Amino acid sequence: YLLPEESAEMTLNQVKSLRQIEGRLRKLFSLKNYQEVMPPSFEYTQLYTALESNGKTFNQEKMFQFIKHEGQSITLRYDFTLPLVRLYSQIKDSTSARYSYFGKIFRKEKRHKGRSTENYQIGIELFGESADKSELEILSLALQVIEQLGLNKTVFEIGSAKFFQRLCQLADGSTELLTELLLKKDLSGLNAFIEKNNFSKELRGLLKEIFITNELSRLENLVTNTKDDVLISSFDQLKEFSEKLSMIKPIIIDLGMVPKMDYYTDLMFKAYSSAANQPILSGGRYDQLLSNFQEEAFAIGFCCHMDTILKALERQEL
Amino acid sequence: YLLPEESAEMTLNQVKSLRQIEGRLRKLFSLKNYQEVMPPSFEYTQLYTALESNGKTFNQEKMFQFIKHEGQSITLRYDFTLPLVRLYSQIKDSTSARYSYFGKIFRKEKRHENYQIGIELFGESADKSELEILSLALQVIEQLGLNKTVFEIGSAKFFQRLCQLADGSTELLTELLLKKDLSGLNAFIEKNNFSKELRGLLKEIFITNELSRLENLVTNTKDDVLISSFDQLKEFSEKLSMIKPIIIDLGMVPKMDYYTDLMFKAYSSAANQPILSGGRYDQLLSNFQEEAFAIGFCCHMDTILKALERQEL
Amino acid sequence: YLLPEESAEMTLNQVKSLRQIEGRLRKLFSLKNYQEVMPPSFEYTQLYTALENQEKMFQFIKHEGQSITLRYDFTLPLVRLYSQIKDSTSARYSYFGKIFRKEKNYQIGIELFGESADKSELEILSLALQVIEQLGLNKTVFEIGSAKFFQRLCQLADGSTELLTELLLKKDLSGLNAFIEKNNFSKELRGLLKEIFITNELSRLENLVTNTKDDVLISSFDQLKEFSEKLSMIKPIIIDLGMVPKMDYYTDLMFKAYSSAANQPILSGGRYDQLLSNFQEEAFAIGFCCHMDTILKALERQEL
Amino acid sequence: YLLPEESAEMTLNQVKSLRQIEGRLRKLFSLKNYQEVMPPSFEYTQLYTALFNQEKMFQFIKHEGQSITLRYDFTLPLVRLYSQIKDSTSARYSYFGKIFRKEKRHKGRSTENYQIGIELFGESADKSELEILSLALQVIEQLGLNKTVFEIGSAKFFQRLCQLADGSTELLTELLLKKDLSGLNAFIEKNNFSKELRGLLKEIFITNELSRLENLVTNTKDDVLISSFDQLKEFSEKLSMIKPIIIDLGMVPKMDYYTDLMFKAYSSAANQPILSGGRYDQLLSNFQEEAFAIGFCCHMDTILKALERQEL
Amino acid sequence: MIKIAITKGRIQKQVTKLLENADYDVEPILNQIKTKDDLQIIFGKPNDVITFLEHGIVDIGFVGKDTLDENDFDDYYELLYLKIGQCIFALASYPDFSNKNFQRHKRIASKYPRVTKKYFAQKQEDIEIIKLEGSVELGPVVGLADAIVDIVETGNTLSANGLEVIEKISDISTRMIVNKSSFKFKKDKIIEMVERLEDA
Amino acid sequence: MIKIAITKGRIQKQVTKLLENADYDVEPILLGRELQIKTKDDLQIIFGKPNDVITFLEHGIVDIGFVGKDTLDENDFDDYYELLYLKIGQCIFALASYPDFSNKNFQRHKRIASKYPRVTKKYFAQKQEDIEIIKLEGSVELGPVVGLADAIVDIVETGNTLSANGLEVIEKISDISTRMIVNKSSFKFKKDKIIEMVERLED
Amino acid sequence: MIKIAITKGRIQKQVTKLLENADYDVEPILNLGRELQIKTKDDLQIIFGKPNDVITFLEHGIVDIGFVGKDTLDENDFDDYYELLYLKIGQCIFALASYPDFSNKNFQRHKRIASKYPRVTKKYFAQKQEDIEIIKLEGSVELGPVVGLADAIVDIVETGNTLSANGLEVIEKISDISTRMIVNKSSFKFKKDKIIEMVERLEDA
Ligand SMILES: O=P(O)(O)OC[C@H]1O[C@H](OP(=O)(O)OP(=O)(O)O)[C@H](O)[C@@H]1O
Ligand SMILES: O=P(O)(O)OC[C@H]1O[C@H](OP(=O)(O)OP(=O)(O)O)[C@H](O)[C@@H]1O
Ligand SMILES: O=P(O)(O)OC[C@H]1O[C@H](OP(=O)(O)OP(=O)(O)O)[C@H](O)[C@@H]1O
Repeated sequence: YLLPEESAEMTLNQVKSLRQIEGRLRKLFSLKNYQEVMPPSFEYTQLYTALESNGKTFNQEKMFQFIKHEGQSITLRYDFTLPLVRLYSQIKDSTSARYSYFGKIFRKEKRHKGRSTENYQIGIELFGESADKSELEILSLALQVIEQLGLNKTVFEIGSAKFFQRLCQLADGSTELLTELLLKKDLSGLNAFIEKNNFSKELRGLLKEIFITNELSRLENLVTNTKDDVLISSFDQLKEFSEKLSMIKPIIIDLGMVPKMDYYTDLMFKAYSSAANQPILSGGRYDQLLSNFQEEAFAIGFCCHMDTILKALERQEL
Repeated sequence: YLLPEESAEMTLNQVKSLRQIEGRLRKLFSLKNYQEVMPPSFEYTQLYTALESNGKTFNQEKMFQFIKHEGQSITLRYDFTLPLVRLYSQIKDSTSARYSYFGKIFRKEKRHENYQIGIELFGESADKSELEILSLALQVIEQLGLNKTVFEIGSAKFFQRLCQLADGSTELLTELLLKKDLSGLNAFIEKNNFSKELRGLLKEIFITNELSRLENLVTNTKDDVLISSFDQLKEFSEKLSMIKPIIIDLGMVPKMDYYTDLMFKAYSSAANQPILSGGRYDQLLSNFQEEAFAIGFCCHMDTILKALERQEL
Repeated sequence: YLLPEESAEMTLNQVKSLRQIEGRLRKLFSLKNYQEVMPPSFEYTQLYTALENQEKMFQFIKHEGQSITLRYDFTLPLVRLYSQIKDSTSARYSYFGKIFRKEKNYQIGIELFGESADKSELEILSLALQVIEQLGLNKTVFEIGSAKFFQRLCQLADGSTELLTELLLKKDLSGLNAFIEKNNFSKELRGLLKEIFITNELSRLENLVTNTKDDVLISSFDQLKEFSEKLSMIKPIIIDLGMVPKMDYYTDLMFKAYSSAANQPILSGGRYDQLLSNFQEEAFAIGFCCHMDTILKALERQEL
Repeated sequence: YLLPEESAEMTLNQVKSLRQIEGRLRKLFSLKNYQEVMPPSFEYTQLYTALFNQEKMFQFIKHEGQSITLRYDFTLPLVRLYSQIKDSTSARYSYFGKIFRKEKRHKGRSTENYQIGIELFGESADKSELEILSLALQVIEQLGLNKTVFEIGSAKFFQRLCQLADGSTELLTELLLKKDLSGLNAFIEKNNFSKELRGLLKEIFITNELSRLENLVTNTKDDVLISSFDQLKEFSEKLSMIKPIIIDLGMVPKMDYYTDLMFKAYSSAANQPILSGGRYDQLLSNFQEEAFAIGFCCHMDTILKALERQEL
Repeated sequence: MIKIAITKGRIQKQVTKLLENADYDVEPILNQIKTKDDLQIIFGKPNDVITFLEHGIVDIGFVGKDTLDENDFDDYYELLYLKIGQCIFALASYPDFSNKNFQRHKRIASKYPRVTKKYFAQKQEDIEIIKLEGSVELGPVVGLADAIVDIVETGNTLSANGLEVIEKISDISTRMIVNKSSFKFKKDKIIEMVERLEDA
Repeated sequence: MIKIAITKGRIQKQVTKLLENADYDVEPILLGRELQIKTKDDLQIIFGKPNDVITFLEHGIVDIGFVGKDTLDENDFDDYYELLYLKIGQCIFALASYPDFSNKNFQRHKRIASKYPRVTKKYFAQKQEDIEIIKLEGSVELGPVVGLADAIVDIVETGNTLSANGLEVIEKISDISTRMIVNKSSFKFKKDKIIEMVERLED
Repeated sequence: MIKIAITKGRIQKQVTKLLENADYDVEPILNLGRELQIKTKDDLQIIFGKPNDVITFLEHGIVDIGFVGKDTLDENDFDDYYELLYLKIGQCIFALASYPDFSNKNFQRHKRIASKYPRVTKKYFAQKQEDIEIIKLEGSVELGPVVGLADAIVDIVETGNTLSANGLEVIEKISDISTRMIVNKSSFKFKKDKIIEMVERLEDA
């Protein structure tokens, strides 16, 4: 008759369609040599809480947990990356690993709203492979997946945490603030911000702009004018990606991008659908994570938010 | 690092393998017109403990549950058939439904996830249904890729009737059959004033499936119900022989208390547990909608995969 | 830091005050021959089933893999403890502790098993009234009711107990009228229903009941009337025919006492033979319980 | 039917007898001006783990979805309750209840541990230690146990001892706990320990004769050790009139946060201590500021057990 | 004395009115008061009147069934019930509603999620409830939801939008709720007022 | 072939004995230090302690296994078939203690010692009485002799061990005897041989 | 007087022996069999039993001093005692035995080890960082790897004659084993004298 509220219900069609895409992506992933892995459904909460990012993504209040026999605190799959990162540590051969996953994560969201609790994701991880090769391989794949999804109007955005980080330090080290500013594109708070400080013309001109434009030429200049090696350097890496992947799909460069996670190493990227409010795909490189376990290696990957993608597929037909 | 005793860990190869069979089965199912449905991950405890069993008190000890914001008891998917039986009650047009599912349930084990693949069939014609499911079940097995397997079928009507005839001691006989407790049976028979026939049968169903041997023993009882129930199974043994020799287990104990009549399970020699268990259970549909024909099986992927490994060696 | 929504903190004075009452009550009980028992803190979830929700009880799993629960109730463990006696004699138990439940609990009670029918009821009614006088509350009322009367009331109400119960609980006067409408009930039965909802005046009720030309109801009111008379000297008793049995297993007598300073009852009890039957045979089970929390909350809200 | 291993069952008499002792003790505490406090039944597990093992404590999840635990300890909540009072005065608390912790089955171990104890926060250093030791001794006289001993030790002495022993506390600790005489010898063997330090180590393990220890201590010529010992010696002489005190230099502080004074009282009819206490200022500075915290605890389960094994 | 709380809305009038038709010193001079009949009255929003009664800030409280049904509070008595007005909870939507048979669960927008839930429960149909505090008609208009559950009095609000009642949920009307403990002791006065307020 | 495991104890004798009378190839040298052997009837046999015999059968190490009811009731394992049951040993589970047991009315909880905790517990359950179970791996008679426990739950065959200590049976718990348990899977596929041997051993 | 418990096995011999060289009324040989409790001229009410039973007895204070092997003291969860003396006699040791090709083989599934001491096996595989499956065996743990039941085992290796005879070799020494003298804490608190006296004497020999 009636099921709980914290349970999403997919319609046959939704299932048929979700199961289609999987087929396409599955064939694609297997072709690029990614091995699928199924993470345990329960994890020791100690594993999830050891994290705090640049926002709101790892609090014990979003996760469903309870007590086991010996009496410890276990939690329902809250994230896919970690377990795959762990798996990679348990390896005794220093070789690259190509993992992929097709499941859902369980996190709590307020009541009486279109917010879903059951989040079905599809994503891949890449551990150990070469530095540049890595970044390129993932960005490519990410674009390929988007082509198989079947959404009409989509955008692929990339960015640099270093550029972000650097930017921050140039802004009087006010990262706690600049971040809030960038997240809300709070234009009136940024102006106020700039007023209280004695920022150079260039830096000020740059801040003001990165919040509202991705036109390469325009940004290119603003950057080189800061005469800052770091900022110009990071920006050129993005430009390079823009150029190398331009033939596949027009890339967009968002310098005002705020690192979803506080551990992102440098490259970060997300793609949006004109028919969805949330991103259909997000990913980037996060070597840092590999550190919590095994040594320093190149870790990067993305994740597809199927719920949103399917939602976009419907709001799309209408 | 370190994981729980609650969580299971499949190796790349196992997943590769699992995902392979799904492919084959998905193809099969879609070919037979079975739509896949994805049941919610959370359910109201009131739905499980309630429908699962009867007359007694079902167990909330095997299921992971907790409380919600409003203050209710929710449970992680404990079962697949129910939510699909529900999904069928919510339908208006009185037509047949062919559902399938590919996921896992969550139960606690007391000393050591449970990934299942199954299909349900609601509404279709009685005769046609039983035959349809048994074919399909047989067809699935051939895609699994296991070398030595057996397909067993039984009848709850036979079992139920068997119990009444036996001084209605179903509580006990069930326990005997379950442990194949031969000496216990002997003692059971001794205390009672049963017939030669009834006795001769009891002793046999416990240890053999030879069609001929049983056929007689049954007809000798001159019981319309037992001979009836048996023939229906004999019929299935004949119609499905060409596909794969079917085995009849008159000493089969209905897994669920709500099984209507036909019930079956398939085993692998490299598997202790059954790789495929199903049967007809109209009763369930009753919990919501009216009386209709509900029948379906379930493949226990875990066991099947375990069988595939312990097999290669 | 902060504390769980489940953890209640008493102030030194609350404790001093709680411990005082116990003291007075311990002396009272021991004088009436009630022996105190300390029921285990853990119990098998399977036992808390006799009361007919696991969502109100704290529970977890043991080493072997079972469902244990924090003391959710006091009566059962004591009833159990009485079963474990093959000596067919009366027992007078008392308990001073707390139970663990969830909603949005220190209790002090007594149980009486095996004693004579009529003597039991009277003894407990007395004791409940003597305890109240040791509490220290200024304005309180002692109400008594009859499940039989309630039950008989329902069957006469076209047996739609599920509804009237909901009506009496909310004193939903308009709903009752409507209810009387749809089912043309006899003038008497109707007349009674409208009243029991809003009055305990013995003279007023007495008549309405004897008019119902019903042996059961009149019989039940009489048992309460009697009580009213025999205990009147101790404390004016109040008869509430509109009382809804708190527990589905109450035999007949049931009672609760309230303070003007506390929304909830400070004392609730009654006879529930039914419970005894879960273990042993049929015997007379009856005993009340004081809700200390409420009693102390009332003591405070009282002084101001 | 029956009952679960997780629960202990006291007999009427056991209840009568426990409640009796509480009475005497209640009168005693109220006379010394000790106010009783009843700590919450549930605590945020974060409070317990933060100073143990979550594997000994019963826990579960609350509505909002956090980890709450059944009272596992009495001292903490009371310490907390003292932090909530900004009045920089002395506080005398007492508690009569039980804590819940898990144990192994079929060994006869209990889950529900009834305790009665007192805490003292804020009072003078020198005065506190004396008052507590006094009360502890008085309490024991009300229990009604025939043969008992009252042992006191110093954590600084222990700690000093450890540093003097090549600072290998991890090991010496284990040695003293098991009184591993042969393990001690071997320990002495491996590192070039000095005659004095050696003769001490060997001795503290198996004796409490004041005179004997006195010398051994002064011979080490260590200010800390002789200092610690004297403090103890003093208590020995001051409370000697009440009850012959016993000094255990081979005493291993039960809790890692013990400041210095620590003690335990045993019964000849009980394998576990009937009373154990000590000063632990460290706890207080985990909320408020540095103050003098000291208080004991009476293990009723053990005490009663002793009272029975005593009559036979 | 007797403490009363009334909802500031249209109900305040019904009450002040009824109190008049039965004699009590009506005082519409406000912009907490006392009357000559010992009635310290207080005013506020329904959910607030209830909140006052819950915390015993008052003994009697006059609110609408519509709120009482939505509000999770249950610890009170519903003695009197002045059947004034004609509001009714209903399920509104576009005419082509019942004829359309989509392939999934429907979404309803409502100011009363609990009622909306409770109703769709007896009807066997899990749904997505979207809450709206203002004008719920927009739900289906803007495309937010398929249907709505709101209070329909004259129906002048739905028609004007192209919506129609699909089914009557329940009858709505102003009620007289009373705090339990207040009724236990002040049972006389509370009853006296009930009997008087009833003669009208 | 058929893999069988037998308990090294007295039961080893009953089985090797029964097999004999069954016309089966006994190799009695089985007074022969190897752990694994073979017979002419395709019977790879193994030996060990009951709880182990059971462990071997549980993991599919062997198809048939001969162990005692006393162990089968205690061991928490359940997943097997108890086909045959050679009623030989006159062992029985019982509650032994000093004569003055039932007459004493203690206010405490009667603690019983036993080598079978689960059977002691299970038995005291149906009898309505929570108790303290003290486990003793051997000579459980001491329990009451040293004062460790008030009574005990052990197996009584002749009763020569209890009387020699002043102990007497208080109540018979259940009959004990050597049983033939079979691994379920082994029975769905080797169902023939398993039965064949079952019918023979039945004589 | 002093109540002592000794393990019936070989250990019994070791003790009876050491007691002799310490000059005691060692008389367990004469009332050897059906008798479980015996008194001496030195006020020693001695009792015999299996190790785990000796410890049980000591735990409940049925006896003040107990002689058991380290192998059991590590496995048995009990911990509330004093390991005063330590007669270094038996050269037994905990080891991880298995077939030679063990360390050379790469396993896919988890290594299942058979053992009579699951807690030691567990404890040992913890410090080595490796979650494993422990199969309990009360009898001859050598069979585990033989029949196919387990890959390796955790047992006590004295001479190594049992392993070699089956084609098994030690993979790693876990810890040294030896008969110890455990004492009940409380008993040591009040009867500290005698207990020490005996400890000093048993050490002399
Ligand atoms: O009498 P009817 O024509 O059927 O109108 C009834 C509706 O009008 C009122 O809301 P309103 O539109 O005033 O919005 P509000 O609740 O935000 O004040 C009322 O709450 C109903 O929703
Ligand atoms: O002949 P019965 O009267 O049945 O006695 C046989 C006893 O011997 C065995 O125990 P154990 O190996 O511990 O030897 P024990 O006789 O010294 O107890 C067995 O468990 C019985 O307890
Ligand atoms: O290294 P070794 O000197 O050869 O001695 C060690 C062996 O002795 C023990 O056997 P147990 O007493 O359990 O007898 P069993 O081997 O016959 O089971 C132990 O289980 C080893 O198998």
